[PDB]
Amino acid sequence: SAIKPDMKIKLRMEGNVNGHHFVIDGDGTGKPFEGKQSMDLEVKEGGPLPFAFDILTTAFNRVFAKYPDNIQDYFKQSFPKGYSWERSLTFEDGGICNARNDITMEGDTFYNKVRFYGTNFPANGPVMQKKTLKWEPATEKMYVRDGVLTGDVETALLLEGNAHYRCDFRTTYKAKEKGVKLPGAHFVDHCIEILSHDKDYNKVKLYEHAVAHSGLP
Repeated sequence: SAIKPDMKIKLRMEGNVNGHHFVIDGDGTGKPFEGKQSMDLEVKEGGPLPFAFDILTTAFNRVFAKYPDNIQDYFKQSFPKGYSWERSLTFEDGGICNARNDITMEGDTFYNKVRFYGTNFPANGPVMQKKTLKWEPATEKMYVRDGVLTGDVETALLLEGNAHYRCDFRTTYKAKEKGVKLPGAHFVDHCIEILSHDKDYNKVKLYEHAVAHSGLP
């Protein structure tokens, strides 16, 4: 395979949430076949961020997912040329985000060109008031809609004061090479955690564990 058991991650995110511009660099490593990745993020411009760092973390690559032999792994078969995704995130108080990633590979390293745009977050809401604690574990439903691999998630962020803040998102995934064969419908379980950070989330260590399954235990 093109994909080694230990891969480096280089990432630049540029974006805008509620008119606040930012640039965030990422350096990390991961184990594509174990579905594990960890990365050091550093805010380069626009810090300290005036919104909950948590809304960005799912934008910071489904190559880092343990796929069983019985499910087509679209993501690992997309290399070395790579793939891109587009995502729309809808929050229960009317917040709406569009994110995309163009993923390429050069030797042992995945390069990530990430864009994140967020709007319509209420000034008094948990995102702009920085009241989020974490994403709850979530299952991504993978299926093909009209020739496009689509991933749906219905999840929530835990807030301070024993409350949840609901988020739905839809991702579309496209291989750069035509004739990478689409998979059957399946699930990917995701856990994402901020392992450490400094005062205003200018430096963040982020971890994700993901596993593909066909539903049954």
